Amino acid sequence: SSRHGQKGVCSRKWPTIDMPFSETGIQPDIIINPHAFPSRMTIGMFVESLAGKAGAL
Amino acid sequence: RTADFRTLERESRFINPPKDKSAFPLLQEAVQPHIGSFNALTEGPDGGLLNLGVKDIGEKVIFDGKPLNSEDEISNSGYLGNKLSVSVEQVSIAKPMSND
Amino acid sequence: SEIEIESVQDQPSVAVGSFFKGFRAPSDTTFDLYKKKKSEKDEFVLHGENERLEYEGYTDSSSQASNQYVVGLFNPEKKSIQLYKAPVLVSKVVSKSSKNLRGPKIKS
Amino acid sequence: IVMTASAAIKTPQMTLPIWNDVSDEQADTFCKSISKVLLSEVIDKVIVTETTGTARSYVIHMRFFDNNEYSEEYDVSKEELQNVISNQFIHLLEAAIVKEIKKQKRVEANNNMNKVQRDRQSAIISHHRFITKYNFDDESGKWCEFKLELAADTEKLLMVNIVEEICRKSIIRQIPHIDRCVHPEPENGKRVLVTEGVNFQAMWDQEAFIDVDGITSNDVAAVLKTYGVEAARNTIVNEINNVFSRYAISVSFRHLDLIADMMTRQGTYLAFNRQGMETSTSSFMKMSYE
Amino acid sequence: FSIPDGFKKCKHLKNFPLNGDNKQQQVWLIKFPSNVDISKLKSLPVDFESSTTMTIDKHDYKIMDDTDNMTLLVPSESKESLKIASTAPLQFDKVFSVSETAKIPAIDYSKVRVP
Amino acid sequence: MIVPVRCFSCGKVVGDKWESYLNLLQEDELDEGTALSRLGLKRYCCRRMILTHVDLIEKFLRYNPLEKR
Amino acid sequence: LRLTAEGNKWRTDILKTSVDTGREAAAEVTNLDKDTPADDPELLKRLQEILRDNNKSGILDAVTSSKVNAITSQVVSKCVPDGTMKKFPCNSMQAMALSGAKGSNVNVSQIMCLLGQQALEGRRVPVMVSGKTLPSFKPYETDAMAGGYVKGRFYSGIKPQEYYFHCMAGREGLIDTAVKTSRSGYLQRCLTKQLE
Amino acid sequence: NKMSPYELVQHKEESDEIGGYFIVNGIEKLIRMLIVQRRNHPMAIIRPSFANRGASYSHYGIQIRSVRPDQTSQTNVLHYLNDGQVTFRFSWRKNEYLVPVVMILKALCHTSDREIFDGIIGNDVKDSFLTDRLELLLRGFKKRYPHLQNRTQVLQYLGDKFRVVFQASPDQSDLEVGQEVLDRIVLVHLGKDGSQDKFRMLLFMIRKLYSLVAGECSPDNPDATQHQEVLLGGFLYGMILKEKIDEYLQNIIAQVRMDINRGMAINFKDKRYMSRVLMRVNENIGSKMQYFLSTGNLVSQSGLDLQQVSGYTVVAEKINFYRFISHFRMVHRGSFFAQLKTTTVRKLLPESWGFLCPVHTPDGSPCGLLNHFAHKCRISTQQSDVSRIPSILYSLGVAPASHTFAAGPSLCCVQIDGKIIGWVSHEQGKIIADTLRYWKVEGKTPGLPIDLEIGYVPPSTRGQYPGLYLFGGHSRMLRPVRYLPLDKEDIVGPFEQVYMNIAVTPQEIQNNVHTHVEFTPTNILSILANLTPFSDFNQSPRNMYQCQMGKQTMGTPGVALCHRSDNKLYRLQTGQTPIVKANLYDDYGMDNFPNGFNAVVAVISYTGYDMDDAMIINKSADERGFGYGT
Amino acid sequence: SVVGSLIFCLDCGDLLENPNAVLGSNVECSQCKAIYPKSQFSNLKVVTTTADDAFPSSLRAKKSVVKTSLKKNELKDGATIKEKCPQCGNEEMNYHTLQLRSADEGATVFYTCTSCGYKFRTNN
Amino acid sequence: KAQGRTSGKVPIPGVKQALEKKEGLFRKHMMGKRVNYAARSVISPDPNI
Repeated sequence: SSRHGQKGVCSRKWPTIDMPFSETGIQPDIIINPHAFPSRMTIGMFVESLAGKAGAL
Repeated sequence: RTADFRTLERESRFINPPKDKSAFPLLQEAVQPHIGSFNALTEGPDGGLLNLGVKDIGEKVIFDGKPLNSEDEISNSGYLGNKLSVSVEQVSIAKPMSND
Repeated sequence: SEIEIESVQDQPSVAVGSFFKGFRAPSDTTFDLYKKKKSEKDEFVLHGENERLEYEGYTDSSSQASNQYVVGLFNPEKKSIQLYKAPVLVSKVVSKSSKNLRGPKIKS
Repeated sequence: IVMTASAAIKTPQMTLPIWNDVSDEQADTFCKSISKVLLSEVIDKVIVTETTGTARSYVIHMRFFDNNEYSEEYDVSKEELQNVISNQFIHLLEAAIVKEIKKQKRVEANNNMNKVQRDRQSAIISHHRFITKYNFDDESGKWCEFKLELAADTEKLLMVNIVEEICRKSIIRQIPHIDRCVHPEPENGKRVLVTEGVNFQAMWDQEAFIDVDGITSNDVAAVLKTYGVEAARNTIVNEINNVFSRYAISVSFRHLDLIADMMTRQGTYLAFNRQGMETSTSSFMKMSYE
Repeated sequence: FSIPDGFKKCKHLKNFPLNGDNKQQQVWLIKFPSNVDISKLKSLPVDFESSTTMTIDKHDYKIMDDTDNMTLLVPSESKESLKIASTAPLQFDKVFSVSETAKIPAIDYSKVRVP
Repeated sequence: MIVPVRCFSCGKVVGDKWESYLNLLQEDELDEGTALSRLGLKRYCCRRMILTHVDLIEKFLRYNPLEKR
Repeated sequence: LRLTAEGNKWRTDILKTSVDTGREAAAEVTNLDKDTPADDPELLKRLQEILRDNNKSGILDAVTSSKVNAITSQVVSKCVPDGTMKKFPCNSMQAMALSGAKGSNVNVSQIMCLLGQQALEGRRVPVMVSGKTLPSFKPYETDAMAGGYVKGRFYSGIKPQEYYFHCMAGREGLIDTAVKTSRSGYLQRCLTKQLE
Repeated sequence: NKMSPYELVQHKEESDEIGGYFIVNGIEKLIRMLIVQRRNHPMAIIRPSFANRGASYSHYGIQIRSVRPDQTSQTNVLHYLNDGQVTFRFSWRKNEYLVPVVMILKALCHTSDREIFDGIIGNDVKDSFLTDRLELLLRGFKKRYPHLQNRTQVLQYLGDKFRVVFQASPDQSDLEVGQEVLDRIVLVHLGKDGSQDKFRMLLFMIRKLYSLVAGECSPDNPDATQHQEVLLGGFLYGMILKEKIDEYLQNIIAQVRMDINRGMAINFKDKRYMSRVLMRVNENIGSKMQYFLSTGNLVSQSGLDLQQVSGYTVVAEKINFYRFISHFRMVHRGSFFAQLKTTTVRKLLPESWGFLCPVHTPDGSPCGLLNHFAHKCRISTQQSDVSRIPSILYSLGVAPASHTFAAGPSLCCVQIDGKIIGWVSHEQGKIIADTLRYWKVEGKTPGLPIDLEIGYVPPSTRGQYPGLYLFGGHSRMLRPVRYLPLDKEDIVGPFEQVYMNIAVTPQEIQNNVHTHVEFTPTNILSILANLTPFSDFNQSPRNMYQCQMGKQTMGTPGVALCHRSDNKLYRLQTGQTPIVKANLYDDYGMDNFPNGFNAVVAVISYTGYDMDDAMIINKSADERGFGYGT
Repeated sequence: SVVGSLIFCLDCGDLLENPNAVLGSNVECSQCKAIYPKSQFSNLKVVTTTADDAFPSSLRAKKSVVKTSLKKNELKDGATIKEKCPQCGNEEMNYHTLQLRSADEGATVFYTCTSCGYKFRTNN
Repeated sequence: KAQGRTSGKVPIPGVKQALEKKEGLFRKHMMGKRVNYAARSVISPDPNI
């Protein structure tokens, strides 16, 4: 779960070989579906996402 | 905004627990309705709530069924015997010790 | 719009009574104005009687140490009052003919 | 509907289709001739001046509304207020003054009446217990008046809180088992009148106003009682469909026809319960139910 | 009777010069806190109405008039020295009341509401 | 507990940079930004492993049941 | 989740036209007219009568919730399909709601424009004895916001007064689930055995 | 007790050991807090369950919950019957006793029939509603009880009928028993030998009853957070301890009488007969108190004031630290209400602003009932000095109540802690309530404590019954705000808050309306509802569901875990502090107890194994120890 | 001293009996003795008007100052939200959401038209 | 049917109360049963089956 009520079950452990990579070379730890967000309306998770990235940089 | 994480203050506090008043004082205030309320049983004005409470339920009295065989009067009928007035005027909680 | 004050008497000149509304007290009988003494403190006790109405009075344990009431005496052609520290006596009226009481128990 | 098959529905209604010649103006006049009127609903104030001496007297004075207010809102003439206050109301008030006495032993003024007003009062003094005086506004209907006298043996009575309770009980004009009639908005062109309470025997005499061949209740035990068992079956499938269509849920009519044909299988209105199960053959279905 | 000690009886009182007139002596009743001393003052400057404010020893007051049951009592003659002042019950004539006030400050709306 | 051996997301060995990072902040008096960039951490997946670590083993080692008092 | 600089200016103008709306519906139900001021001592007498009666209060709530919901749907009709920054063949929040993938356009409009009236038990926000709906507001405050109208949105955040009213509507949807865990268990059981 | 975090470590505790709980047979239990009625304040309540009691009972009635100084409660209810009769209801030993008022009014002091008249009719002589109800109360006594002419003869009657259940001894006369019935039951917050004050309050409660049946007063809501307080965990533990020693003194007495119903040997001056009884008397009180803390069941031969006998205690849980610290801020309405069919007690209300959290309430069946306290909400444990306040109100415009006789809603009854002290006008009451607040926060007054709440209720048309109620007792919810002149801190309770204007931010202060401002708008949330990042961007059920899901994470219970033997613990291995965090995360010391772990999260639909709930963890991140626990 | 229908005593304040309800020309006080056998005191008139919630009616509701009834069709509740109608031709459609789930799912919108009035619901 | 001790919590429910309840015998062991050759488990999504 995150701190916004976006809980969910681990449906599959997915290997790094076929998990999407970036320009930087970062496979994400957690993929969350975008179809969670339109009805739950946790936009605190959309601003925690870009504020943790700025803070880790 | 600038809301730092205290990474040199944490490690200096995990290694050395303070020898004075605790850091994080708002965590003591979150149980003040519990710790302070048990404290009022044996502290505060009138000696605490327990000693102030044992004098609201004061006396418990009985008499005899036995007579004195006094002067054969209405005072003989007006005599029940002798009377307990068993009461409790102090209650004290002791800090926990061990007996052996 | 200004008024001067001639006298203020420490000694008990006047009293004031808080009896019930519509209280009359026919004019034949007088009262008794006592005073409590514990070496510094001042609490008035009232008492009076006739053939039916025995009726005492006493002050209040809160207001007399704090709220003092004063009785004044004015006339607009004088532009003057004089004052007296007059206590306010809370009073009740008992009757002599209603002081009966039954036995102390069921007696049976 | 499905469970308990009650004859006491909480909110039974009746839907009354109106004709073509009767307009919405004349339908609103018609709803005022069915909806019940309490005598409470035409009173502005009640002044009760209690006096003692002589016999404790009780002067009950009733401020009504304006005559062109309660004979517009309620369609009650001031010749109908007289026939309720004199005939019905005082017997109810004197029933409760006596019934309290059992528990008890355990502005402007007007006068100068004529012969019509005098001998009406004379009929009321002879027909009630403790009355002795009476008047009524036969000019404008704005006030009533009557002056009860009781014995001096009786103590203090809250006369207003008896008048407040009897005025809220005295009906002026109630068609029975019907409280209220309303003119709602016409959906699908259906000009209807909705009636809080079921009495088909009353609405049949309103045939100049109401299409009597198309009136329909929701109380199935009443439609069974008056229009047979096939009309009660129709009332079931339209009152289950109104439950589901209100929440925009669609079920097929094949499922609703099969439930109304199971409830009305004995010519009655059987619930789905223990008591409607008694008319059945298999004993293990009964043992395994409850 | 027989009330306990402390309760001393008072055989003699001072004099209150009222005659039950008829000009007439307006009998008053006024109310004071224990903050103020009446003997250490000499004047009660009061208006015709309640719009009053006196200042004794840097404690601001306001002298309310609440004239519109408390019974007066005068000394009988000398012996028991208390009788009800009455002509035939009786009432007072102008009843004032002094109450302590305090100037609350207005809110400083240029320093407490920061943008 | 102790600093993880490897970063979770990339896989750089990060376990050798916790006692280095604490001496960069204590003695060099750097900020956390430059002290992570001096240690060769430059992916934000790999920054937060040293940046955001609690190191609670120092609080667990205070409870030694083998040593007196 | 973002509007463009012109479409953000649109809703700033339309929500500026709601500062009078709470008084206009207040001045209607009291049967005053011609825009009496808000602190008028004769309006405050009439609003206090409305509060002490349960029927008259729902009439105030039904006139005002029909006027601020006019202002709500004027913003959404101006800003949601047209006043955005990224549009539908790249905007995922609009594409997920137009396709019926997840959510509706009510959800998209609360993220992007405004939440709106927070309606409670089929009425408006409940109000104290003192006329107040929160200790922040004035007693008998004729305002849309004082009655529980949120001109904030989930993209920019909601104010602490209107964060508190939105928590009220969030809980009445959860106490109904507290009383809805099995309503129709014995109805279906008793149907399935007669018709078995 | 007073022991350093260094020395808590040297004695096998956590360094910030929290306290506040009991250890009972290894299980680590605490006492739930309860929401109960506010003490010493009469509540004009309509209730449909008053006509349950039978004939002529109306739906009206005043109710006061009066507590003694030992925090023991005694509820009196003052009914109104439709016949004009007004009764008095109380309880004693689980039994419920209905009595007339003018037998209790006339046993308190020497009462005339104007003193009972003028107490209720100060003015409003010409209010014909109200002077007619009064002679169904003055004739209805003198007709029904025609042999009670003074105080020491109505005490004979009231001590005669109440002798058995009060369990008196045969030496006590009829008026000694009837004085016990007035000392032990009616209005016990005014003490014993406080009958002059018990008489003025019953007059106040009769007219407030009559002002409620006239429609002049709105019925006070018992479920609305201003007319209610918090029964603390330690005060409940002392109410039952007083009852357990009361059973002890009666079990001695029952054991002596079993020796005189046989006649073995009795000398009550003897030292060795006293010891012979107490060998057989169960004097182990302390295991009966442990039985309360073991099961929560309230066993009481008397019967306390409360309305249930089960579930007073809970297990303090260490599934993480957020679950543990939220037991101590949790308050409960009652277990009487979760059984109900009506869900209006569960409603979030504006009177809880700053005192209960709007977010932090459990999803499901206890929703609305098991809500948590706010951030800076404190509770009065001791009571402050109320001795100097009456001497100050007399210095202000108050007329003393002993010689005023001026009841009504047209005047402002000034009270402290349920003691009626005087009467003012409504114009003068607002000035007295404003200067008492100005004298309070500026600490130059010797006798005004800052936790004194000043509850002025201004007059209205058909609103709450007006007054100037002041409170200083125990168990009161309190919170801080900023008082706008002098900028200091003021302490405000929920009875005050309904009539006070308290701005949220300093940018919303408006001229001549706001007198207070919040310190921070975050003081109204919980602890755990205030750690949710950017919570004003989420939807409200998602902030409420986080408070459920945040308690149930596996994180760090503690660090002293090798000296504990709990039934089960959940411990996540490598926690991290958050990058994105609130400032209160550091003030509550949450770095000691890491709840989770930062993660690179890609909001993407890529695999097809994730819809609405389901998520995709990285395999290699897991193998490198991501979210591992034991 | 007479207060309405109540007359109290004059020196002890006790309540005198009802002078018409005593036996033949004899009253007295019972705390003290205040003998008045010939019943000096006059008619004791108490006028009592009922309180105006004792008779609720629609005509009294029209005697109010504030609006106590909305009209028949003069409150349409915001009839202009764009929604693609299922049945015939409408662009605009009223909506209403209600929450049903236990804080682990969102809400779902109802739909009632403004041109045909077709009650309707959409999953997403 | 039987009063007996009348202290509460009556033991030995008898051969009627073994048949009449929601559980009884006739709804917990006849109209519903427990089965062999069955399993239950948590379910998880898959688009490839």
